[PDB]
Amino acid sequence: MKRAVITGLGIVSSIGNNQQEVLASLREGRSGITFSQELKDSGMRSHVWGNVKLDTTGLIDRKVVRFMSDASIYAFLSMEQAIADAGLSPEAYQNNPRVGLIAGSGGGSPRFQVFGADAMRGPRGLKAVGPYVVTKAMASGVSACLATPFKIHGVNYSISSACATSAHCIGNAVEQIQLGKQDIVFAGGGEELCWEMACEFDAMGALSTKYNDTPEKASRTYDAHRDGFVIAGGGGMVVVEELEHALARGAHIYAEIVGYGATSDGADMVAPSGEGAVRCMKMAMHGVDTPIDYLNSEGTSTPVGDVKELAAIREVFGDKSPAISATKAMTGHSLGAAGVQEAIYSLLMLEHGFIAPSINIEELDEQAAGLNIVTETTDRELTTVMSNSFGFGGTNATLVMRKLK
Amino acid sequence: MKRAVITGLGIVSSIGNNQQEVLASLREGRSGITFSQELKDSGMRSHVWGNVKLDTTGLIDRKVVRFMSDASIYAFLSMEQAIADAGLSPEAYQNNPRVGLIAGSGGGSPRFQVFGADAMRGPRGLKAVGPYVVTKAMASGVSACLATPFKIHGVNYSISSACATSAHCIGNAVEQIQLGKQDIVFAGGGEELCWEMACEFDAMGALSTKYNDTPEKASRTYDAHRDGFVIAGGGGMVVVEELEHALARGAHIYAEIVGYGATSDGADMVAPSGEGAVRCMKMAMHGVDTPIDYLNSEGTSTPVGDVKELAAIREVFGDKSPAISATKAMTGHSLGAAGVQEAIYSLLMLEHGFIAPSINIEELDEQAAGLNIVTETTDRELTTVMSNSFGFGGTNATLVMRKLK
Ligand SMILES: *C(=O)CCCCCCCCCCC
Ligand SMILES: *C(=O)CCCCCCCCCCC
Ligand SMILES: [N+]
Repeated sequence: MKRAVITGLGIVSSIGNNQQEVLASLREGRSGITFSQELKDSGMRSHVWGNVKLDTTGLIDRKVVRFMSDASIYAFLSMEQAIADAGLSPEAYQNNPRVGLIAGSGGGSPRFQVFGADAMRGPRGLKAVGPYVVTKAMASGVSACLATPFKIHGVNYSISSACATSAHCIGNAVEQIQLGKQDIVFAGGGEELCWEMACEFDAMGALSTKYNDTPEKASRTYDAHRDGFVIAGGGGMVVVEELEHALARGAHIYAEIVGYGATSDGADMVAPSGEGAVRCMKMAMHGVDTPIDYLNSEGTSTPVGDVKELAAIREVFGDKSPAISATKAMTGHSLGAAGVQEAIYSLLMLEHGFIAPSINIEELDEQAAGLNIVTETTDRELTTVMSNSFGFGGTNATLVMRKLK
Repeated sequence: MKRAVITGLGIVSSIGNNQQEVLASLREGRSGITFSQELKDSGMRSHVWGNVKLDTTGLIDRKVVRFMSDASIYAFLSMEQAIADAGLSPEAYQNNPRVGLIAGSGGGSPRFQVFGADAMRGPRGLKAVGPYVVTKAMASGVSACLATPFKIHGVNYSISSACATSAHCIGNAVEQIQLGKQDIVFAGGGEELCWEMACEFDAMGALSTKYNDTPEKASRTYDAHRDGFVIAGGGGMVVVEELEHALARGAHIYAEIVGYGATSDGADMVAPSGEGAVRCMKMAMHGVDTPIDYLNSEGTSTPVGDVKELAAIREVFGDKSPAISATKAMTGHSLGAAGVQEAIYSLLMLEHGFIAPSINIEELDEQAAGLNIVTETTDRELTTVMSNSFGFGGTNATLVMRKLK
């Protein structure tokens, strides 16, 4: 069937507002985590986060941004970048039935859902709520707020799957190409950063709380003293395009998506089973006869999660353990946006020939012994890379990207 | 490619807690709309809704329901019904890599999102919030909360697209079968009903507010005196299965999904363009050699929406107009769950050979000129039915179902 390639990327993350800033951060192992007075003032135990360092004010037309929440704003800016990077003119992707968009978020906008409820209970009621809360709070906000302004005429919807969200968006975009239904599909996601959402994770003990005095060291995937993930926000978008279509217009191709896995654990609501991830990676590797040169793990920096994933990796590769690094150690967990941002970090490593370090490992977990966990920036000619995304509800997604000749 | 059929269904709506109660309501043209003290007390102008009349207490095991919000609860009950109706047992669908689930909601859980923030802001903080809010508030709540307890091992994620949500879930399930990736996929969705979410629509002016004294007459699609939709809650689930697999086990087949359309308006954020709807219906009709006998339109019961759809239908069919009925006139708008519930209402009409009536039409709109709008339960031998679902962000979905030869 049809082949799908990535011809453009865009990103707004805690470690950079474009692919160049991100490239630099990755090579330097630079942390994007900072102290958050907002989280502390909210009464949380976790006082750190991967915030987007950028004032989005005035970057989007007023009549457009009025319907958007932060998730949508980050994704929108990422898409603008992706379009430019892919070299697509308005006439090339706009008002085109064969051009679609699949992008989502993990929780829509808790901030605006809370805003509406707070306003409604106030002295003004409906007048305080305003007529723009629905498009900001609905789960499809990220896709609705981008499809409309970018004049998308093809597929238009969001895939939501907790922390695997934007990973499934990319995979579904590949499926549209494979089914011959679309020539181009913009795929990615976004996630806002706020105490309204973060506190829920702290209430279940999922966030790091013992490193508030040293923010850049809180996220420490694979470290014996890890104590939870560091929440983050941001966005990402990639241009998934049919191969022949990309070649015909002389598009720059980062890589082909040669493998996409999507499975379910059918076990625990918030803890990974490991068994599902094994099937997910194996599914993504079906027909891929080239070895995996680098694996961008889920590496949440949680006690149980990091362990279950290393076990799954051992089962899949055994004595064929590939190089591994967890970028979340420096970026934090952007939840719904993690999938696309991590695929982008992987594409950058593949494009520039290097492996980003898995930082903050002062004492390697005993269950990670024997694995090839890269802890220092290492230059290397990569050809095939893998990126895993796992979320609550036992949802698993894996993407395999490979350079073209 | 492979063919997909519906071998089972389950539903929990304002007009019935199962397919029998729904069938009884559709035949009688009974309304599920009632006066809501909750909405009135919140300060809203709309005082009516299509609530689920069912005491869900004790219907789901304690350990499982503790992670669920109302949208998940409704979808869960619908899935239990669908499994039994399909004649499937644990040994056949559990722990099976070729059995998946695609189901979502329009906005996760505004109630628990607000509950979390309210609790956190209280003197107890994190202790008051509890450790179960994430799975209740996240957008993928519906898929996560069903795939886990039902031990699903295949595909697992939610698709969100506002009022087209559950319609795209079904379409995506069909795609999994066509790609040969799954033999069975449970598809559908659910949506909670609460002022927290309802007030956002009211502040938007999208809800009916001139018939609070006569609830059952508030939702009046195509009526010249319509003034917005009536919000509703509920769930729905259908079993999408590969044809040979279904025939091999001697399953009961309601109909085959012979058409699926998914397009984008790329125009207005909250108003339909019509142009997108035309392309969507045409896409679903492509290849169908049989004419459309019945059409379960979107019929939101809104001034602009109704007009735009009628025009689109007129553009697609023209003189050869099929029987048209807007079930939302009696059920209300269940948003994220509207797609699957309407697909179900249509399957029941096709299964029981009859057309549901479009109630509350005291004065037909000028736009519905040369169109066959059924306003009374009519017995007919339907063969091919169509259902349209449109949502904010200009997202369109259309499903075409036909009896198996
Ligand atoms: C990743 O799997 C962890 C869960 C992320 C879900 C997306 C964010 C939902 C938060 C909603 C408010 C509690
Ligand atoms: C249908 O298109 C109208 C919009 C429905 C959006 C999904 C329902 C939830 C909206 C946000 C609630 C906080
Ligand atoms: N990853």
